[PDB]
Amino acid sequence: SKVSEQLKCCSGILKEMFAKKHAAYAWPFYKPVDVEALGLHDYCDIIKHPMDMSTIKSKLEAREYRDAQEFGADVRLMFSNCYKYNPPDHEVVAMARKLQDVFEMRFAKMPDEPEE
Amino acid sequence: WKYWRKYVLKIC
Amino acid sequence: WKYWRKYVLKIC
Ligand SMILES: [N]
Ligand SMILES: [N]
Repeated sequence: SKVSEQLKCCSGILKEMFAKKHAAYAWPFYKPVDVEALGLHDYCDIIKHPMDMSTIKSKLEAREYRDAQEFGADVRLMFSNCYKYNPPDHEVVAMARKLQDVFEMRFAKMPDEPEE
Repeated sequence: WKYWRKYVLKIC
Repeated sequence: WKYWRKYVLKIC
């Protein structure tokens, strides 16, 4: 079905997001923000729905996304959390933008009917 | 600090 | 920052 194949494409996009060639800016997003290890006493005040690439992977494998647009929304929640929490000139914001640039171009170009 | 392999980044 | 052959360089 178109949905199952578009989800497969989403896995492939996430796999590229994890690949070495994008690591220099993607890596802050590989895993949940460890608020305790980092001592971020204000993170949970500001970010009500944390998201990261490993969690998105787990949700795809547990079939939690109805379709590619629910996958995309979680990817964009990731980036939004980073834009919301950090100062706009912070290194991690630029890093999020560079990774978002890759994600948006791949996500936009995904076939509308990949099963065909 | 966040860490991944040879990379580090101050978030706090 | 990145640990890169002795150096520690800012690539981000
Ligand atoms: N920080
Ligand atoms: N950087």
